Amino acid sequence: MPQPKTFGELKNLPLLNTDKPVQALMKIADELGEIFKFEAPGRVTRYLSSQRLIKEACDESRFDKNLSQALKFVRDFAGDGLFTSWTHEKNWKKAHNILLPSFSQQAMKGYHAMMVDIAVQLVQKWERLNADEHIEVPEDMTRLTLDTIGLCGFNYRFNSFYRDQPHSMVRALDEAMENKRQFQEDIKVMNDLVDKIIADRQSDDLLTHMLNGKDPETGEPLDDENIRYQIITFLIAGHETTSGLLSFALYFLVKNPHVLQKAAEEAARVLVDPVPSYKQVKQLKYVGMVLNEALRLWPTAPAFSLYAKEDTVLGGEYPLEKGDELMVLIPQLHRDKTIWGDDVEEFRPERFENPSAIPQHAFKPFGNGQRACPGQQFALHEATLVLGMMLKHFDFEDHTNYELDIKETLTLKPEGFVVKAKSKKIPL
Amino acid sequence: MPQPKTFGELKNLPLLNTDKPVQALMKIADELGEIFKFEAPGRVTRYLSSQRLIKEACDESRFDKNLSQALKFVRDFAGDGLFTSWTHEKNWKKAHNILLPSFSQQAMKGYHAMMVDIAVQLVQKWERLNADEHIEVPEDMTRLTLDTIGLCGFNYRFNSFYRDQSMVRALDEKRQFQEDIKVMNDLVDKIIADREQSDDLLTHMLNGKDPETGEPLDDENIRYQIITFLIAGHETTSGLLSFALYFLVKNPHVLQKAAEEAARVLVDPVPSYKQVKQLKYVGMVLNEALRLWPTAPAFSLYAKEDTVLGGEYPLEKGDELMVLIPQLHRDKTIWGDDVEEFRPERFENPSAIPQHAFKPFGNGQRACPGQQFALHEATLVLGMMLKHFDFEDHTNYELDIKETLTLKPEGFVVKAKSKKIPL
Amino acid sequence: MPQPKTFGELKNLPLLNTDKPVQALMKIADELGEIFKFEAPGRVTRYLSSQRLIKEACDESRFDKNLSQALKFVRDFAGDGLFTSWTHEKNWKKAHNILLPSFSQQAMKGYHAMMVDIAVQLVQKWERLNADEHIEVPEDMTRLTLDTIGLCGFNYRFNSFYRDQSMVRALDEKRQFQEDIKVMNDLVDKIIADREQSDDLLTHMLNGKDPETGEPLDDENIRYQIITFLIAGHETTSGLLSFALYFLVKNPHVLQKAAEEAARVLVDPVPSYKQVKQLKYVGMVLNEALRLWPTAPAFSLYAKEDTVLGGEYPLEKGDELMVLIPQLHRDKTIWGDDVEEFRPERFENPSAIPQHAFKPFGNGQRACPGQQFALHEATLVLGMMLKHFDFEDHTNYELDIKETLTLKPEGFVVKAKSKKIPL
Amino acid sequence: MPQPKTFGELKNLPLLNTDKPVQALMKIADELGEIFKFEAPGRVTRYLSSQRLIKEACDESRFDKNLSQALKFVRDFAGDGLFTSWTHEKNWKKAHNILLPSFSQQAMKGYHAMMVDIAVQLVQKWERLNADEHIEVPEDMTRLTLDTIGLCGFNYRFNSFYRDQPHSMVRALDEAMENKRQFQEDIKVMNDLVDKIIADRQSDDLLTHMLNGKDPETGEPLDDENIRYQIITFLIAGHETTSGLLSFALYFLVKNPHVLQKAAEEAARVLVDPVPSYKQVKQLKYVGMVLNEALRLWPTAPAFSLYAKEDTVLGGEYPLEKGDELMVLIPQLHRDKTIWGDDVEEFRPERFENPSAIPQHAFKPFGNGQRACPGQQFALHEATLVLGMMLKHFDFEDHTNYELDIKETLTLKPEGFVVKAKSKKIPL
Ligand code: HEM
Ligand code: HEM
Ligand code: HEM
Ligand code: HEM
Repeated sequence: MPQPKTFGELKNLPLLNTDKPVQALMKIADELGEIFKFEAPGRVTRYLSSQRLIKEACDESRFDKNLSQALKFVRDFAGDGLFTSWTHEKNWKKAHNILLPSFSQQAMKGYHAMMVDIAVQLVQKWERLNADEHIEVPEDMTRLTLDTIGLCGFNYRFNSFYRDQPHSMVRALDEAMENKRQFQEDIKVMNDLVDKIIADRQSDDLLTHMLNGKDPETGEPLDDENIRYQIITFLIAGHETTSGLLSFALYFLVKNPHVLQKAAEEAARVLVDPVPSYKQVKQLKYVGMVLNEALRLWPTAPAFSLYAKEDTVLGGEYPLEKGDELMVLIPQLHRDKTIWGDDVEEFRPERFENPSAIPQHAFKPFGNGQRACPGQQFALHEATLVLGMMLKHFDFEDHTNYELDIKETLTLKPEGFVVKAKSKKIPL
Repeated sequence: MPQPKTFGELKNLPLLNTDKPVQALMKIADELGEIFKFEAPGRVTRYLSSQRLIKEACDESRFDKNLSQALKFVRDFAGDGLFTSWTHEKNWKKAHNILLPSFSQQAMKGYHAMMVDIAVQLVQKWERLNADEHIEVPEDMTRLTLDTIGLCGFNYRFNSFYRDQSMVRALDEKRQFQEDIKVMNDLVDKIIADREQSDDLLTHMLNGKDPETGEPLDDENIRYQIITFLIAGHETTSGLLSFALYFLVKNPHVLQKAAEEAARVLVDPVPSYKQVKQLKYVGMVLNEALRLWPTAPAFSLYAKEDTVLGGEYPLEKGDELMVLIPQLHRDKTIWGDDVEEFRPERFENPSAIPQHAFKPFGNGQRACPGQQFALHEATLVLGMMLKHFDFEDHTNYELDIKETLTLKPEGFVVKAKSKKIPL
Repeated sequence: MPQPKTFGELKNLPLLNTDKPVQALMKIADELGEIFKFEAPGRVTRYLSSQRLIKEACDESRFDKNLSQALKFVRDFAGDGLFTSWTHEKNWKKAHNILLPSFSQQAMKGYHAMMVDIAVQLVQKWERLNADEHIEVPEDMTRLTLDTIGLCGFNYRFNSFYRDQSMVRALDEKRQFQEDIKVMNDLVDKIIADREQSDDLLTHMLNGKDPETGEPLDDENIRYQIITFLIAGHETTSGLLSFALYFLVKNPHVLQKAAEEAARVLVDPVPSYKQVKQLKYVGMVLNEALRLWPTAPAFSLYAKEDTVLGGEYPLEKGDELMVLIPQLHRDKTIWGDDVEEFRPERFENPSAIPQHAFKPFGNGQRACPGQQFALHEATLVLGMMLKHFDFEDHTNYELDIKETLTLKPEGFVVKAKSKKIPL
Repeated sequence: MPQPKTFGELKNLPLLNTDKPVQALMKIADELGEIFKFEAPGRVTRYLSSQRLIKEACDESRFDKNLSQALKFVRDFAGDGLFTSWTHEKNWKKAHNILLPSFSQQAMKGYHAMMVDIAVQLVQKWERLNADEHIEVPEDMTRLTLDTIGLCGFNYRFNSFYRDQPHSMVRALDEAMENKRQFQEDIKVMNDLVDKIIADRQSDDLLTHMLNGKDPETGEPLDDENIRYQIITFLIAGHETTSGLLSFALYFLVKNPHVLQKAAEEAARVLVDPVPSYKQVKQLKYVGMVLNEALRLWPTAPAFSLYAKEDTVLGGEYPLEKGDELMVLIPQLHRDKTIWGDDVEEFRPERFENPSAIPQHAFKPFGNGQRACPGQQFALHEATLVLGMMLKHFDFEDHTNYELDIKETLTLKPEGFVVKAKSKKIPL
């Protein structure tokens, strides 16, 4: 089995002593192919890149979600919330069942108004810029997605558009990625706030399903503690990933003017009213295609981890023992030439025009099976709404001829991406 | 709404009583513009010609595929195959899901060797001609496309190049009709039953389960699909290669540029898969031929709900539209004034073309699943043709377009002078 | 002439070496009465506190505006703008004539829509606060007044409500000083040049000719004026709204009467121009806040010729006076004994107030040209604030007045409970 | 173009068959707005009320002074004096140039002593009234302004304070506004007197500049005939208007006690000496403001007339032909809500505290351009002196709660206005 360069008894570990580890891993996958071994002192895992192998790995009878080293550390503040629990922990399935209805079409129609509230603040911010001011794209996308999950999820206003300096969580994430005292202080700040939000609470949100909801299976509700973990979890899982998507999407649009014009024409033809309706967002088919293609190239939660439930042979060549770990490297999956063609690096939303044409397990920016993203429709609805509005209301210019530079935390975002927006002066 | 001349109680119907109805309709569209009412007794439709209205018609939340009068009559032998089924029929979505990945640009790798088998038969036929002899172009292209689907579709050899000449008899229209259906069914069902693995669509159909329902196609629907492959993707592809060759002979600087690409790219005795992907200019030539004469030149839609077309024309749920593709492809606000000229360079960058402006393969989920297959076949064959011969428009052919459910240049003949490059 | 305590060769100067000089001076005025000599090395002035002497000081044939020590130092960045120019400078009278009609109560009709834009931003900020959260009052009023002049003054958006936080750095005082001046000039001169018509003061400046000289302002003086608008009429107006809100929370029957007017008058989702003109009681509240804490609390004068003040105090040509406005506004022979009470009803009829008794906007031709602007803005915003929220003095705030060249209640915080009335 | 009610072939003419025609016209302007057409048999004119249109009308390149019907008739006794001549008549410009110096600061300082002479007689008259006697305000103001122009202008004492019955001119004016024989007799009386005053004449007056003055332009003096017309003209133009102003001003003061007290305090603080000095009068800023505000509401020469010099379009909507007439209705101009605010009817001298705030052409109680009042500084100086003295020496009481009733001749005055004066016993 292929294996990248080693560092004495550190084995491969220093390979990840970089700002950009997922990107380093993508480059190792390009030289070594569909599978390689990665050793650190005291652990091994295998990185998977081809649809052929990833599809077997997605077989829930053979493999289950693993918590990677990263996630194990995140668990210090995310506890047994959905993202950082084991499938077999009682609280995974309980919360999974309680939370599914929170992502129901009925509920999505409920959130639409609050999504529009934050989307409007974003569009007003940009209308109000002076001539030759520019926009800090990920910084503004982050303000939006944080406010949106704050408001839709627990009726709480972060008021990000009213601030330069933010509301701890990002400092907790970086440490996981004196240090002890800070970390503890950060966990505490997150906890009191959230626990205070919980204690204090009649609203159209995720916190409500959690307060008034019983798991049909066990008949038990979530206790207040798992509730806070769930709240912490929405903010870590369902905000920066969405932010990155919108930033990558705008980037690809400004780099591909013909794609921009198709999406813009769609937004003008479809978004006929001063504010978008739920139904109008569902009509933005091409914008949806742009977002999927952005996700294909730069899936913003770019890896997930698995363990073998039993001894098993992968692909008919690589035997695994019970407990062995696998990592799915999503961006390499999404660049599998045998699936997508040889032009995998080009940005072509029309790959998704006829979606049944995409083979099973070839496109996985939202994970797999019962452990896949529950926030998928929410995130796509938000992103489609916001992008539609952006393209309806402004022309965009890549005034610096920005060079793609991708910052890695748990998630991916293009750092320093800036554009200028020229208002079409269409009333909001 | 504009409307062409009427015939008392027959309304507009006698206008379609002609050998060339799509061409009649293009001419009407020239006179009346982007939209006209067409009325017949019992029924009404609206013909659309501008990108401006057609782009709304292509909105899948507002419009869905309709089976035209012609398609309703093809359904007697094509059944609930993909071409002649309604989107809401359970078998549409099942066959769609099962069949669609096996038509990827990537799936062509498995069909490539078989396409080459027939393409080599075509080239040899032409090398073996004596000096005064000429090529009957659509007759030989139909030989090729038919054998190519037979072979790629179900590992069956029509052996059209060993022959001069019942399915075609059926497309015409009421008792011989029953017997025509009979031969196709006996033939196709025997094959299905006879069938062990091949590199064909039938293999994939038998081994195929729909992700949604978890069901396979039943043997009968599978029969309908094979019939449909031939009805849908042999004559259209044949027409395309024939139109393409016509335009090339009529535009010798264009022919010379395509022949140069062919010679520069097709360096091996037979073309590889990657080499075909590299015939950029030949691809542009084919797209331009499709712009001017899309070989399935119309498709029908119905309004899913009450809606308004272009801010002007109210339609009610169930109201019909016909997209007149050759007129759309002549829309001057999209293409510029020179719409009648053959200029492959319009496709220098295919992504420069506006959404819903170029639609020779129809629309959305009801678009042609065989698009990449047809283009891979046409590019390979046309590449080989340009590599191996020079062509002469020896009669100075006068374009005459015959209409069935598809379009082809009837009587188009050429001479080929072999360049003597071996296979 | 009475005179406060001296410090050897430093005379009275060390008395001003304090965070709160105007407040120090009020306290001195309490001890010494209507007039005192204030001496520093090299210079002398006389501080006036009674309406009886101030009314003679306001006689324009006998006294003219003087640039104080503080204003002489502001002139390094404010230049020959209106605030920091001598009356006899050609540019004073030119700018005065050009600018003054564009500040009519009537000219506010054109600024009204822009004032509402910022006022709506203020209200939304507050509606969007979570339940335990509080408002930093002078910080938010400064956000509002600054953005309002930016927008009404030069169609420029400071976007202060999208921010937490170099001009203010300059008012403080000698090398960073040069760079502070630099940013303001680059910024303002670019705008002037960039500039097509807007509803702003800059438009009027560019199109404006002085009736007397027939001249326009030059681009540089125009730069000085824009700078001056912000130095003169953002902090004073900010201080006013903040003091007004302080007094309202400290006097809940007064707040309730103002809130009742607001609710009765502001019947539409946003206020119209006429409706603001109709907030009589809110206007009275603002005037009473200005009586107690006039936010530009002093102005300086010099004797145009030898003259005698109040039959007692000979002054020579060029001798200086300072009008201590908060003391004048506490003159018991004009106002009665209750001068420390907040009573808007003193302004039931503003014309009942004796000439030169109430002077928060200075005097004669050198008075504040932005008076109606400031009051229109303050009345509109305070009307909206009272319409949309109840206010709670949640810390039982202890008035602490910070002094720059203007006065504001530092650290003043409140909670707002939304009344849930839509915009 | 709006037009008030008609009377058959009399058109609008009977509208002016009233004692109070300017006031009738003001009420028509309130219903019809900034411009209306007024037809009489054989003539048309357009009445103007808004600052917007009046400012164009004041453009001397487009419009020149017209003699209205009234002025044409007055011309029967005022001849080609300044007030009733055409701009292009040789004698207008000649006399205009000769007379300008007669209104020079140097000359105004000259007149001050004679103004004080008559002002003193006015104040003595009132000191000498018995308890509970009252004052006939316009009758006394008229006695003052006639004596003042008599004495300052041509060293002639009308001695109005020594009489009940007056010194013909008013009978000549009324007729213009057996009849023939009287009119002729009146013209004659005015003429002999004046011509006698001229023949008979070493003095500090207007008659002197006229006798010893040459027009710098033509080098010609005024002949004795135009001199008499000029003398007649000072008495018709610069006496009743000034009288009306002082009467309106006192009226507004007694109706607005807070304004009275401000003006009175100013008069006591400023007029420190037994008789006012020239410089002290110039210091009466608030009294000046009171007079301007009186003039704003009730301009005592309330209309002037113009003709279009060439075809021209007024305001971009009303085309005019050469010779077309306009009337400026000054009191309506002065009530233009778009200029002054909605409280235009209130008496607020502080409108004038910061005079540069008044827009161009919004305030025109002294006419326009080269045809504006030359007696403006004289009239304001006189009125300011007299009002200051009145407010210095007496308290005033509106003992009858007088109801405003405005008599119209060429000019406006409040008829029957009476007050009681209580002496402050301050030595004169
Ligand atoms: C485009 C934006 C998003 C992307 C690309 C994304 C991607 C993913 C992926 C790949 C996983 C699987 C992780 C693993 O296997 O270890 C996941 C899980 C999860 N995500 Fe999302 N996500 C997005 C938005 C959201 C949003 C908006 C929410 C909340 C509303 C959310 C909440 C969650 C939760 C709770 C889990 C854990 C699910 C479970 O195991 O029960 N995500 N996400
Ligand atoms: C140049 C060649 C071709 C052209 C111009 C063409 C054109 C089209 C058009 C316009 C439609 C939409 C019809 C409608 O909306 O009613 C369609 C559908 C279809 N075509 Fe093609 N076609 C071509 C080649 C092929 C080939 C090679 C195959 C199969 C091997 C094929 C199979 C089909 C099928 C099954 C449908 C129905 C799809 C569905 O509705 O699910 N076609 N074609
Ligand atoms: C409540 C708010 C305000 C207060 C209390 C205030 C107070 C004053 C005072 C006391 C002066 C006279 C200074 C002196 O004699 O040295 C003055 C002058 C001035 N103010 Fe205001 N002001 C206010 C608002 C404004 C606004 C909104 C503007 C402009 C938009 C403005 C522009 C000016 C200017 C340019 C001068 C100098 C005028 C000259 O001398 O020609 N002020 N102000
Ligand atoms: C407040 C009192 C006065 C008012 C309101 C007043 C008003 C006016 C007005 C409006 C005109 C222009 C008439 C027109 O355009 O047809 C005028 C002209 C004239 N006035 Fe005055 N006036 C006053 C006092 C005086 C006095 C005191 C004198 C003499 C000393 C005087 C002498 C004249 C003369 C000679 C003209 C004609 C000027 C010319 O066209 O050359 N007026 N007056």
